[PDB]
Amino acid sequence: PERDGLFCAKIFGPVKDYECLCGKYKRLKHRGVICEKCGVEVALAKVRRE
Amino acid sequence: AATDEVKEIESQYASGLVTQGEKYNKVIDLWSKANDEVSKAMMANLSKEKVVDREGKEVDQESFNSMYMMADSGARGSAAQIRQLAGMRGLMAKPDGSIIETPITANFREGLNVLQYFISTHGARKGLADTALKTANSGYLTRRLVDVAQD
Amino acid sequence: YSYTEKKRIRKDFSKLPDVMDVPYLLAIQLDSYREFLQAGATKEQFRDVGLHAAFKSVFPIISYSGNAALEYVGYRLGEPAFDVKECVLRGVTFAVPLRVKVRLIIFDRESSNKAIKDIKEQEVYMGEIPLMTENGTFIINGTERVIVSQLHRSPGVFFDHDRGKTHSSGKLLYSARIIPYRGSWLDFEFDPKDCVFVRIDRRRKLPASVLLRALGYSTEEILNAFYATNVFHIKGETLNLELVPQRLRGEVASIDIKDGSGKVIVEQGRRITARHINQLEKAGVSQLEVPFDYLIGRTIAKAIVHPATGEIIAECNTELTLDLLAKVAKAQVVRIETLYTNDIDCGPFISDTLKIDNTSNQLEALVEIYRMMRPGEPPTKEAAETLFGNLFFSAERYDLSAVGRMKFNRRIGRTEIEGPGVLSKEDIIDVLKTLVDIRNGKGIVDDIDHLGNRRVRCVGEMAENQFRVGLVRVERAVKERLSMAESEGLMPQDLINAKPVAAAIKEFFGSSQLSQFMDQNNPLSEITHKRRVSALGPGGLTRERAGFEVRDVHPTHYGRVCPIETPEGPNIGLINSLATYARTNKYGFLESPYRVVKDSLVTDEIVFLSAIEEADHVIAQASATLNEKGQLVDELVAVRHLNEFTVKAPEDVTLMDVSPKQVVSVAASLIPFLEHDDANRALMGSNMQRQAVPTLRADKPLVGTGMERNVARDSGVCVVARRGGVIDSVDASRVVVRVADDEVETGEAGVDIYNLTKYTRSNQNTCINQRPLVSKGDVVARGDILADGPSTDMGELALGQNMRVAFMPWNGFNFEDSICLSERVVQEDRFTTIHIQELTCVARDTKLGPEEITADIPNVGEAALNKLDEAGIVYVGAEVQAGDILVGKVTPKGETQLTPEEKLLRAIFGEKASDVKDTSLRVPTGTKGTVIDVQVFTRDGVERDSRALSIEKMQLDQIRKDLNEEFRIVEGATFERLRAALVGAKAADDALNEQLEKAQAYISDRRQLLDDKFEDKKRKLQQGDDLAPGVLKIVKVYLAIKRRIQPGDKMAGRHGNKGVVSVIMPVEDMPHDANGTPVDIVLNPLGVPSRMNVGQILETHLGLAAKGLGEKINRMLEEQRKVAELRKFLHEIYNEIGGREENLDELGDNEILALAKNLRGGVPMATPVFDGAKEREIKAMLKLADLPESGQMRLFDGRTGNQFERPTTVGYMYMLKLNHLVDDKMHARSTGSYSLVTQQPLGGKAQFGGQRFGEMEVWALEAYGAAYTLQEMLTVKSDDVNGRTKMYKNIVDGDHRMEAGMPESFNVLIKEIRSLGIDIELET
Amino acid sequence: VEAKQKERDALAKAMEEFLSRGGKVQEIEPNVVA
Ligand SMILES: [Zn+2]
Repeated sequence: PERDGLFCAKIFGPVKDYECLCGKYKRLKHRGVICEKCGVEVALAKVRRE
Repeated sequence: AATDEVKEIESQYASGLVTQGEKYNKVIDLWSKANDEVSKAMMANLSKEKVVDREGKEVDQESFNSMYMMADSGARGSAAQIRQLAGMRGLMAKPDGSIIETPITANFREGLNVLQYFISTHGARKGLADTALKTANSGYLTRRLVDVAQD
Repeated sequence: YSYTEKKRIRKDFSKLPDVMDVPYLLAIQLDSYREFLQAGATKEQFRDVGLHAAFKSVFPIISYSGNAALEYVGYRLGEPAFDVKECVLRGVTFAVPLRVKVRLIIFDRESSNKAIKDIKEQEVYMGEIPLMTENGTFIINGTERVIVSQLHRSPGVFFDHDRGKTHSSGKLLYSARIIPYRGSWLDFEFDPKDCVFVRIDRRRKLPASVLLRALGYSTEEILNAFYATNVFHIKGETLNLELVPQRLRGEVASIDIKDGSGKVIVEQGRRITARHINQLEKAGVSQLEVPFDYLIGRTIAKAIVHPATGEIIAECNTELTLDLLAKVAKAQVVRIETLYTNDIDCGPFISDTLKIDNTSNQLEALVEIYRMMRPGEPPTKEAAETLFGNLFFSAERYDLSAVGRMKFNRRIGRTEIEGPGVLSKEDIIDVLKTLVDIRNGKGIVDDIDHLGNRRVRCVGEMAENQFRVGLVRVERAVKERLSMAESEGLMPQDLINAKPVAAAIKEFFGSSQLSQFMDQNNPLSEITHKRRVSALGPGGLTRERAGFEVRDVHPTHYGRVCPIETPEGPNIGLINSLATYARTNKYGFLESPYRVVKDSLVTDEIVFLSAIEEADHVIAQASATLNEKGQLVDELVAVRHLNEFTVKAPEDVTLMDVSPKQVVSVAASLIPFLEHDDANRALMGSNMQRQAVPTLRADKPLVGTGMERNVARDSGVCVVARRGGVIDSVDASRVVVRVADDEVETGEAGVDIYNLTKYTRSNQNTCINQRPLVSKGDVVARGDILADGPSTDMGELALGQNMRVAFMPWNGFNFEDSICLSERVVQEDRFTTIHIQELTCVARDTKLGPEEITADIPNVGEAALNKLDEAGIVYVGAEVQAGDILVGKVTPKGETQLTPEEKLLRAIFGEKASDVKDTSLRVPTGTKGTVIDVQVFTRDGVERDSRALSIEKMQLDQIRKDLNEEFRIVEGATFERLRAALVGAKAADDALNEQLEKAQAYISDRRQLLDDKFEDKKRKLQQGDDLAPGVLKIVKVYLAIKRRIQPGDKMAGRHGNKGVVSVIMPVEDMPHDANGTPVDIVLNPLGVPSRMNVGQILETHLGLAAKGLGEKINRMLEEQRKVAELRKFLHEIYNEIGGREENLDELGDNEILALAKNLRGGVPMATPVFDGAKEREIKAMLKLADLPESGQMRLFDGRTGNQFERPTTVGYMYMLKLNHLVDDKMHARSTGSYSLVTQQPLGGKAQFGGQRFGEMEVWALEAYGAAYTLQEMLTVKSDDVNGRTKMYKNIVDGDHRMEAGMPESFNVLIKEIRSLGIDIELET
Repeated sequence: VEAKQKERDALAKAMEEFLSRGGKVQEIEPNVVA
C-alpha cells in the first residue's frame, strides 16, 4: 500500500513486524524511530490495532 | 359396550334430539372415563400377575414381571405410558382445538389400524412441535431472565 | 416371477391381499422434467406449462413507435456429449445446449401487409440445459445437487380465524392474504370497527373504496351491489317499501307492518317466527307501510341528485336523517336508492369502509395509489395508471399460473375450473363478496394447515419462472438495443442476448437455497431428498415464521402428507414428506387414490381422489372383515365424512383405502411393526435410517417389510436390466448380457454395456461401489438386478448387519440407553465402515511468482520423499500416516524480513537459504489410511505434470480395454448369429452371400463407430476443463480411511433407540444360553416403556425365530439330506396363518440350490405397516424351531456362574450405523492462531478451532461463587498480548506470581468507542 | 394471459400471410455477429 490511504503506514503502522513502508529499515532495535523517506514509525505488527 | 353406546349416541343425534356440543361433551368425558377405567384395570392385572404357592394351593403377592417393576420404581416414565402399550391408548386431541371422538380400539400388542394411528400421529406431531419450540422459547426467556439477575 | 425372487423369496404375513403394486418413486420429478424440457415430442408440442409456455408468452413482441415482430415455430434440444462418469471426474456439470429458431419479421408500421421482410434463422444456444440423469439428479460443478419440492402456500385467497393477542377479541376475522404465483403480493385486512383496509409491503393502510376506484369500479355502484338489492319509493301513503321475506327472518320487528288491506302480519313488539314467514309467503304482499323513524337507521347507496332541484341533496354512502327525509320528500324524488341491513343479516361493514376518508373520486384514488407506491413525487395520472397496470393488469414482472384462478373459482364458486392468468376487478368483487360472507358467518373458514392450502411445487415451475424472468430481461435489453436500429443496419442474432437467461439458470442452481446438496450417504436419503416437502425458500415460511400454524396437521392428509418423516432439530412440521402411493395432479395438487365401493359389491377400478371431495364423501377403512364376496361383515366401521373420524354404515360409504401403506412415506415404511410403535420414535428411527451409512459386508436384514427389493429397484445406484437374455461374462468393472431374438431389432442385436460404479466419492465423504451378484451362464429378465450398490445385497436393500441381542442392563455398560458390543463385531469386521476423505489442493499463479507441481520441495525428510515420486504426487495405494505431505506445492516469497535466529538455525545445519515457502496441504489429525486415486485438472494450453500423463494414460487404456471388450462381445454375437443362420439348409446361395456382406457392413460400421467414440474420448480427455480463474492446476486426492470399531461409536436400531458403545468387551463376559451361541450386543429394557415402541421385542423375537430357522436349514444342508426334505421344510415354513404360499413352482436342481445358497445367511420377512404380522404366527415360528414360545430362554451366567432364578429373553436386533462418529468431529487444538478483530483463536492454520464460550457457558461458570477462573480463561486463554507470554514463562520456570496486566479486549473496546468520539479517562 | 395469447395468434397469422403472400425466409448463419 501507499501513503495517505485506508491501509497507510504513516498513520496506522507497518503491515509486517519491524519494517518500514519504503523498505529501508528492517532491524529489531528501533521501536520509536521515524524514517526519512516515509513518515512512518517502525514497530510491531500489533501497532495496527493501536 | 362403548361402541354400542356411541352407536346409540349417533342414532339419537341423527334422529334430531340434541345438538353437536352436548354429544361432543358426552363423548369427551365418557371416553376418558373408559380410559382411566381400563387404566386402573391395567394396574390391577399388572399387580396380580403372579401365581406362586409355598405348601398351599394359591398365594397372591406383587408381580414378578419387568413392567410392574418399572411401574413401581418409576425411573423413566409414568403409569400413563403403559396404557398405550397394553390397554386403550387414550384420547389424542386435534391440534386445531377439538378432540376426536373415535377411540383406540386396538393397542400396541395386537396392532393398530390406519385410522387409530392417524389419530395418534396428530398428537405426536403436536408434541414434536411443543418439544421443538420449547427449547427456543426457554432460551429466549432465559436470555433476559438471567440477564436481569446478574447484579 | 423375477430371477431375484428365485434366489430369495420373502415369507409375507399380509392378511389383506395386495390390490395395487408399488408405483414409481421418482416419477414426479421425471415427468416434471419431461414437461419442462420436452425432449421427446412431435412437431405439435403440448400446450402445458414449461419452457415453451414461457417462451411463447414473451417471444411475440412489438417495438415501441416502430415496426418489429419475432416469431418462432419451436426449439431444438441439444445432444448430451459429456458422460456422467467422466463429468463426476472432470467437472463438466452435464452441459447441454438449447438452440431456438426465431423469425425476424418487419413491417411498415401501418397495420397492413406491406414491406414483409421475414428472416427465419436459428438463434444461439440460450444458456446451458441441466440435463439430469434417469435417476433424478444433476451434477452442479463436481458435486451432485437435487431440488426440493417447495411446500409453500397454495396460490389463491384463504380465510382463516387466526385468533391472536393483537385483536383482543373472541371472534375476529383475519386478513385476506392474496397469494399469486410470482409477484404482486396484495393484502386485505378486516378492521375490527366494521371496516376493511387493504395493506401493502411498504405502504400504509389504504381503504377498499380507493382500491375499487383505482381498479375501475365506482364507489356508488360497489356500495349498492355490496350490501343488498332493495329500492325505496314514495307512493301511496307517503312511502313505498319492497318487502323481502328473507331479510326479515329472525329480526325483531319493533314497528307495525299491518299493511296488506286489513291483514296484520306482525304486531308491535312481536318476534318474527317461521309462522309469520309462512304467512308472508302465502300472502305475497310486496308493499308494506313503515313509519319514518325506521328510515333513520338506514344508509344510502348512491348520491341522490334530483333533476328538478339541480343540486345534490344527499351525499353518496351517507346515513338518512330527519331533515334529509323531509328534503327527499320535498324534492319530489320518485325512487330512492338505499341499502337495507338487519341484525340477523350481514353487518354493513362495506358501506362503512366505503364511507371512510371521503374516497369518492377516481383522481383521488389515483393520487392515493401514487403516494402509496412513490410518496412525495410528481403526481401524474398517466404514470400512476401505467404503474397500476404493470402492477395488476399487465404481466410485466408478474406471472400467475392457472392454479390460482382455479383455487379462486373453487373458493368463490364457479362452474369453470380453468380461469384467466391475469387478475381483473371481477376477482376483487368475488373476494369482497367472500370476505363479507365470512364476516357474516355463513360457511366454513379455511384452514392454513390443510393439504389444500399448501401446494407442492417442483423444479419445473420455478425453473420456468426464472427462465421467464431472464427472458423478459433479455427482451427488454434487446428492445433497448434495437430502439434506434434498423432491419438492414442491425442483425437479429446480434440484437438478442443469451447472457441474462444464462445468469438466471446459473443462479437457479448455484446460489439458490432450494438446490441444496444431495444427501448421497445412504440410498434412503437419496430417495427421500427428492420427496422432501419444505416450506422454506423464496415465497414461503422460514423457521422463525412457522409458529403454531403450519406446524400442525389436519385430517385431510389421509394418504398425502406423512408426519412421521421430518428432520429433527430446529425445524419440525414445516418440512414435510411425500407419501408412497400419493400421486400429484396436473395442477400440482396432492391427491391419493381410493377404492370406489358400492352398497352391495366392490368395484375394481381405482380413481385418484382429491382433497376437496373427501370433505363431502365418505371414506371407509380397508382393514375390515371381508368374506370374499365384496361386502363388509361388520355392521359398523370407523369412517370419515366431514374430515372427521366417526362411525358409519357399510351401505352408506362410497370410498375406502387402496393400501394401508399409502399414508406413510418411504422413509418410515422400511421400519417393521409401525402399528406397534409410537410415531415419535418411529420418526426418530426413520431419521437415523435416512442419516445412515453403508457397511463392509452387506448382510441381509432379518425382519423385513417387503419393500426392500422395491426401494433397491427404484434406487439409481443399482443396475437395472433393460433387456433380458443369457449372461456371457461377469466382471467387477463391467458386465455384459446377450439379447434374445424376440426383443431385438434387425441390425445391432447384442449391444448392452453397464459400467459399474467404482470406488468414488459421495457427498458425505463415504465410499460407493457396485458388487455383482450373478454367475456365468444364467438367463435374466427385464428389470433384473445385476449389480447392487452400497448397503444393498443380492437385489434387496441390506443396510446393516445382525447379531445376537438380549435385553438386560449389564454392569452399567448399557446404562440408560447405551450399547455394549462383543469381540465378534471387531474380529469379523461386521459393523466397521470405510470413509473416502477428500483433500482439494490448488496450484494458483501469483504476481510475485508462479507455482507448479514440483517434487523438489524444501524441508522434506526421507519418509516424505520416499512416498512421492519425481513428479510430486504420492503413488496409487500408499499408506498415509498422520502428518504426511501428499501433494506438491511450493510458493515463493520475497522480502520476508527474516530473524537472526532463523538464519542462525539455517547456517548451523548448512542448508541453503530457500526463499520459497512450502504451503502443501496435509492430512488432519486422526486420519491414517490409504489413497485410492487422484484427479487432476489443468488449463487449456498449459504445462502438464507427468503424474497427470500417467493418470490420463491409465484412463485411456481402461477406455480402450472396455471398448475392445464390447467390440469383442458384439463380434462374437455377430459370429454366433451367422453360425446359427448358416446351419439351416446348408447342403439359397445368394442369400448367404448377402447376409455375410450385411454382417461385414455392420462390423465395419461398429468399427468406425468405436473409432469416432475413441476420437471423442481423446478430444474430451486431452482438452482442459473450465476451472476457477487464476488457477494453473487443480488436484484432488481421494484418501480412504479403514476405520474400525472404536470405543465410543454411535449405534442405534430401527425404532429410535440412540446409544453409544462403551468399550470392546470380549465374547465371554456376555451371558450365554445352553445351545452354544453367546449374545453379542446387549440392550437396555428402558426402550420399551419410556419410548412408546414395543416393536423392539417383536422384532427381536422374529429375529430369534429367523435365526433358528436359518441354523436349522444350515445344519440340514450340513447333514446332506435329500431335496424332498428341503421342499417339505419350505412347505411347513410357508404355510402359516398370514400371507400366501408360492411353493411347488421352483425346480429342485437349480432354483432350490440357489435359494439355499442365498438364504443360508438368514431369511427376510415381508410385513405391512398397519395390517402386519399378528402375534400367534410369531408364537408358531418360535415354537417350531426348538425355541421357547415367549422368548423366555434359560441362560447361563458367564461372569459369576450362578444359575438365574428367572428366564431371560434373547434374540436378534437388526440395527443401523450412523454418521455420528468421533473422527469427523474431533478437534485437536492446544494453541491456535488468533483472529484479526480480537485475540481469539480460529481455524485456517490446519487445525480446527474450539467451541463457542458464549453467554450461557460463562453464566454457568459464574453460577458458583468464584472469580479467578473467570478472569483466567478471559485474559490467559485469549485476549492478551504479553500476558500469555509471561504466564508461559511462569509455567516453564515454575514460579508463579499471577500478574494482572492489561488485556487487549479493553483496547479494542476503547478504539471502537473512541471511533464515535467519546471521552473515557481514568481517575486513579 | 389472454391478450398475450391473442397477440401471439395475430402475429402467427400475420407471419403465415407474409410467408404465403410472396415473402421468403432468410436463413442466417448460427454463429454470426454484426
Ligand atoms: Zn523507512
